[PDB]
Amino acid sequence: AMFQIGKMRYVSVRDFKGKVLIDIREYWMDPEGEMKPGRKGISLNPEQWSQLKEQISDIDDAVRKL
Amino acid sequence: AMFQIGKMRYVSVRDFKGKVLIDIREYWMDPEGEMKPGRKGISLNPEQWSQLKEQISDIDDAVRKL
Repeated sequence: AMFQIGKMRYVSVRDFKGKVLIDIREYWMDPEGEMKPGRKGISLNPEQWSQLKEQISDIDDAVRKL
Repeated sequence: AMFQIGKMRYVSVRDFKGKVLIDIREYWMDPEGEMKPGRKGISLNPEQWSQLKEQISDIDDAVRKL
């Protein structure tokens, strides 16, 4: 499943060979008009994704102060 | 500011040329014990971070389905 988070930037949630991965990444468009995953991305497992969610208040506090 | 989300994986928030960036990335440890940013990460501006958070309920439904 794909969820857009900006221009050319998507979260992908898939079962990759038996393990669920939450992938946050930049994409390019190739000359054939297809969207292709770029190198600037990170693949998280469900535990790491849950830790990101637990850190949202603290991340948001830093965003509003910096 | 750095917020750990797994072994060697952190969300950073910083001000960069008067712009805030929320960076989700893998880190290495150098020979002096310092964490240094790896290639596998993505840098989001506040608007994209906001859009990722807006998509969390749907991302989570997909993680549970898969």
